[PDB]
Amino acid sequence: MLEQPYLDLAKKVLDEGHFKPDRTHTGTYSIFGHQMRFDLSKGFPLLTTKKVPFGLIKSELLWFLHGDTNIRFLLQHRNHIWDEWAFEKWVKSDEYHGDMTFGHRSQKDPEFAAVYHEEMAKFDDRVLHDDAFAAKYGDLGLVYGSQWRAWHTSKGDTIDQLGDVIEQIKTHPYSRRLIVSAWNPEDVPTMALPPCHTLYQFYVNDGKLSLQLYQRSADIFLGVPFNIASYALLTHLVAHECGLEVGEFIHTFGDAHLYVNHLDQIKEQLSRTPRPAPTLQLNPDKHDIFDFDMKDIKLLNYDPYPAIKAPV
Amino acid sequence: MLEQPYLDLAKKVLDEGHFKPDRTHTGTYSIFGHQMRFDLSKGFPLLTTKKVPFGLIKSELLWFLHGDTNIRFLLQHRNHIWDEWAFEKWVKSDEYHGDMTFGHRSQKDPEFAAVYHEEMAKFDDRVLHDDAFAAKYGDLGLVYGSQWRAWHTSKGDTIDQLGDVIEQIKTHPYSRRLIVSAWNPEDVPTMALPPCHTLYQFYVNDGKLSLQLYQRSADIFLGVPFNIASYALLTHLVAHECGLEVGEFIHTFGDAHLYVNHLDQIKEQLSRTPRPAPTLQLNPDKHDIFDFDMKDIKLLNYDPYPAIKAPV
Ligand SMILES: Cc1cccc2c1C(=O)N(c1ccc(C#N)cc1)C2=O
Ligand SMILES: Cc1cccc2c1C(=O)N(c1ccc(C#N)cc1)C2=O
Ligand SMILES: O=c1ccn([C@H]2C[C@H](O)[C@@H](COP(=O)(O)O)O2)c(=O)[nH]1
Ligand SMILES: O=c1ccn([C@H]2C[C@H](O)[C@@H](COP(=O)(O)O)O2)c(=O)[nH]1
Repeated sequence: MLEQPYLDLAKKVLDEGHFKPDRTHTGTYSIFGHQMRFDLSKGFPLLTTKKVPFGLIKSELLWFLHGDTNIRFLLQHRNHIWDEWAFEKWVKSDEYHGDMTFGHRSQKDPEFAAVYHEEMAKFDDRVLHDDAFAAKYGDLGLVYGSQWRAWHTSKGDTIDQLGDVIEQIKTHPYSRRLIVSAWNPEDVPTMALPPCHTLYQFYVNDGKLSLQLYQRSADIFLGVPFNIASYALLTHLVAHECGLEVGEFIHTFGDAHLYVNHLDQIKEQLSRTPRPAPTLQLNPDKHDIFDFDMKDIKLLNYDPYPAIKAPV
Repeated sequence: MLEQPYLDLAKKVLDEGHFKPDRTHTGTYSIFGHQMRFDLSKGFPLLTTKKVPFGLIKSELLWFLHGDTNIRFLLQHRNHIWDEWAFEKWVKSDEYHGDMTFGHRSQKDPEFAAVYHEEMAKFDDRVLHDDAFAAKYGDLGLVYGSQWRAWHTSKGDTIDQLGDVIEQIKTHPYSRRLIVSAWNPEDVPTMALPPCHTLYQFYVNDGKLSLQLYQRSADIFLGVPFNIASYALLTHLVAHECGLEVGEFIHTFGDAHLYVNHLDQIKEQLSRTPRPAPTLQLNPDKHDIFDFDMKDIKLLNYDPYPAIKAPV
């Protein structure tokens, strides 16, 4: 089935992954160098064996395509994926007045949830409405929207990296230079998340357009379900904006790890029988994907198994 | 055998690669997304089925480790690999006095060879001796020595990208951030070769150190034999300078192509029976690899088949 390379990659890390400590002081079971491919013409690979909310994928991808780095856009699409990183520059802030030394304390103490949630909804709210606050605690700076569409140049000017390569696909469909990169050597030593999705490159041969991701690091239970979808989505969109048909998404990993928290959750997923894969319908009369809205992308026939709850 | 993933990757591009035009207006047979791995503890993968001069590999890698971008160092190690790109800024030069509109004309007319060679040895020579000329026509600027060790920062300062990550391996052997990148979005639109070896990242688990290459583009007959060696060499060196043992080299491709010139040459190679793989002996009392010289790296027992001549 379309999603079987995931299940395979989750299995193989179980069966032969070696133990590895991490930045997080949770353990992991880990492998270096893996490649799964997905023939995007046989359907769309939103995993069926575990529910992955496509709505969350698309808003966040449309955030990136817009060159936006503000938690606000996300927030009016009921998308909280990036919420904690904005809250953090808030709880540290010199003018903060409310105790969140906070992610390490989610499950850790239930009575935190109350006043975490309270102080987190009290902040989401005020990003939504109060512009000064939003401009200040809601803008995440150097996350994929800037790297892709406004990469901070050395002359202080700003490069439209992704736009430029789409022109380049329109124009020189065959070059092997069709690279968008999110790895800024100038920024990775001191930056909240050095990007996991470090690079990708497009490729065109005889009608179809494919994309490969180099992902330096992959939480296989939480991160990879979303990650595969966002980047297969990206491929379709560009295929679309360029009039090409879609071919492959290739997912390449450096460190592909299962957290030790996630051991039971994965085995459970692994008993689930995957279901026929949904189809993606992009709106056939709009092409300038920098101009897509939620309704321009629709997912026919996703029939997932239930979500499996997971210690981040 | 150690080199069989090459022979496999050359075979697979024959048997199922699709036709593809290129920047060069030669044809190619081409595939997107491939991964071969090499267990560096079972020997060193200098291909045995075709002669690849290790001397050329090491001088050029020591050029890179030095942060050098001048054809001169290379030239005093009898290494002409990078020669043409320096000659080019010479033949264009406003003060040039000798007709080379030149690579498209190698085999094209034999009587060119005479006066190409003549005008090329006349230039190599004068890089070797005349410093002003060398500082000017011999320095290639933005090739791997600067990206790796002096990456041009936006404050006009210069980042020691590779040095920094080696410290980081010494210091945080487990992070999945151990990335050196050679892709400068600010520079790839107007730069002679946007780099083929776009990225790599190191990885450490339980004693061994591995490296993965993302190569955007690979001439499978000419480029890949050298490429695998240079990057397996890099892995050993860093394993060495960090006291780790060596584990894997993983070679990841975007566009892996066989030129149509190279069709006969490859089939021939494919009849050759590979031989047991040489061993690499790094000098066991020196560790600061930014300080290696040719004699600090030795190759026990390379027993190659003859070189196969090839239209670049
Ligand atoms: C799965 C995926 C993919 C891309 C980006 C993200 C995620 C994700 O789960 N999160 C995420 C969502 C929620 C929380 C929390 N709490 C922490 C991280 C992402 O930022
Ligand atoms: C194989 C390999 C690897 C890395 C870098 C290089 C090569 C190579 O053959 N050349 C090369 C050598 C000679 C010529 C010519 N003439 C053109 C290109 C490289 O610059
Ligand atoms: O889109 C994402 C973002 C983050 N992670 C995970 C991978 C790692 O387990 C974790 C920590 O990041 P690093 O240690 O690799 O920096 O974040 C993902 O899986 N997918
Ligand atoms: O180390 C190298 C450098 C260049 N090439 C080849 C790959 C392509 O066939 C050719 C042209 O480069 P691009 O078209 O990908 O830019 O150079 C290699 O194989 N190895």
